[PDB]
Amino acid sequence: DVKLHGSWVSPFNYRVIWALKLKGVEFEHIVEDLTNKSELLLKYNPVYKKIPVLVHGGKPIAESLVILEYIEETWPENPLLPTDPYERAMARFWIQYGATKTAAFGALFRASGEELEKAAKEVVEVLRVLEEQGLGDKKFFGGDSINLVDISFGLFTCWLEAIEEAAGVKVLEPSTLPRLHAWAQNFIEVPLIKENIPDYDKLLLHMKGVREKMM
Amino acid sequence: DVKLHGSWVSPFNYRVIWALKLKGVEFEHIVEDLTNKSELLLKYNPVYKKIPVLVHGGKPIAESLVILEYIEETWPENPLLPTDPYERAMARFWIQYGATKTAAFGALFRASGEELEKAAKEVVEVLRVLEEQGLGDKKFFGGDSINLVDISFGLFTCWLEAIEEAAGVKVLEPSTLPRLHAWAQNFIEVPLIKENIPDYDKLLLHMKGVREKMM
Ligand SMILES: N[C@@H](CCC(=O)N[C@@H](CS)C(=O)NCC(=O)O)C(=O)O
Ligand SMILES: N[C@@H](CCC(=O)N[C@@H](CS)C(=O)NCC(=O)O)C(=O)O
Repeated sequence: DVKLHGSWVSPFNYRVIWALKLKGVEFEHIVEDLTNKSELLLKYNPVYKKIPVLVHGGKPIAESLVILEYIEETWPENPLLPTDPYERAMARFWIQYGATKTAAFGALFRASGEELEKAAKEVVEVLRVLEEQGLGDKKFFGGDSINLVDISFGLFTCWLEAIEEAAGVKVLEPSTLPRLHAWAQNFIEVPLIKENIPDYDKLLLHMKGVREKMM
Repeated sequence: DVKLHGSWVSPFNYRVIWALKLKGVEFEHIVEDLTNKSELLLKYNPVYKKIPVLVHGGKPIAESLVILEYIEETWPENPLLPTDPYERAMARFWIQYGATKTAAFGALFRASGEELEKAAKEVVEVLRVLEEQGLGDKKFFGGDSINLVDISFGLFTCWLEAIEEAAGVKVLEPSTLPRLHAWAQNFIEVPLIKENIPDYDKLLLHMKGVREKMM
């Protein structure tokens, strides 16, 4: 009844895997080869031709952030958003902030030397705003358990770790971002996340390849 | 009880004016001078330092799309989103598509000659996808009356008209985009929109100035 056109490396696909598993929703995972996109992928997502694409009752939902809100509204038990409208607006605000700033991480795949150091310090500033104004002293962005905001920021854990290793730069460090680094460790230790993340060696090999092709 | 830090020209501010007026919410409009931002603006929106900023019960909400969803959740009567989760996901999908593609309109303020013609045809393609896959044969994106999707696309009416006149290019024409052009006329004729839009001559003079400074 639920299908997910995905991948074993895309952080955007993993957001959807986490939300479905948090809801206890049974689904078929269909791994797409992005060099040979399926007929169903192109039919279901003609606008972007990207994964993830959730298909529920034969009807498709593309874009990870749109899919997450659909899952939250369709399976409302064990909520991943707060009930208060102001708190919900803050969650949407931070999710949107991450989506706009995710482009600044692309410079870690292209820049070198004194330019890559500049890109890394700009990423640290992006993360510091998120840490200071978004996370604060909470264990998770969701408070005492993960919510859609933690899910939207999960790419700053093993995916960012792999990018740091592939590029030879440090971004999310305990000395510079103490609370955000503790959060990244706590997020990765949540059993649902621990049991549903790509193998680090494979992810690192993928990131090295992306940096290789993007110079 | 409700304050809006805004402007008399920003299309993003006008999205919020429309949603508040559709809800019958009383508000104070505080027009910001963006060359001399108020103490309250900088305190309420430290992340972007932009307008609009809604302040409700002394608590601020920045980013027009975040504000629109907050207004819809806070004042749920006379809904601006559908009830069905799949239809709500489609509305969010199209709003997101507009937000990502709004950057392609920036080239109409910078490019000239055979390059500006290229930017205009790329904008027509963006609008054609919206017309064919989003609007379809409905009178409005909201069906028989305007919703958050029409509000999010309202900048493609008099704001885009002013940009076309300032740049000397044509984008939203009846021959090329028949349904979207009829929608733009119908949107502007809705009494709530008609009574709450900037004066066209002032808006055109503003767009000419933006094109002048952005070459
Ligand atoms: N904004 C999209 C981004 C998804 C995305 O970039 N997907 C990539 C995989 S990580 C993709 O499908 N790329 C298509 C390709 O490489 O042709 C979302 O959040 O779902
Ligand atoms: N993404 C924001 C965009 C708002 C925006 O760009 N605001 C402009 C006015 S149209 C602004 O405040 N600019 C600040 C400046 O010029 O310093 C939204 O949707 O609210």
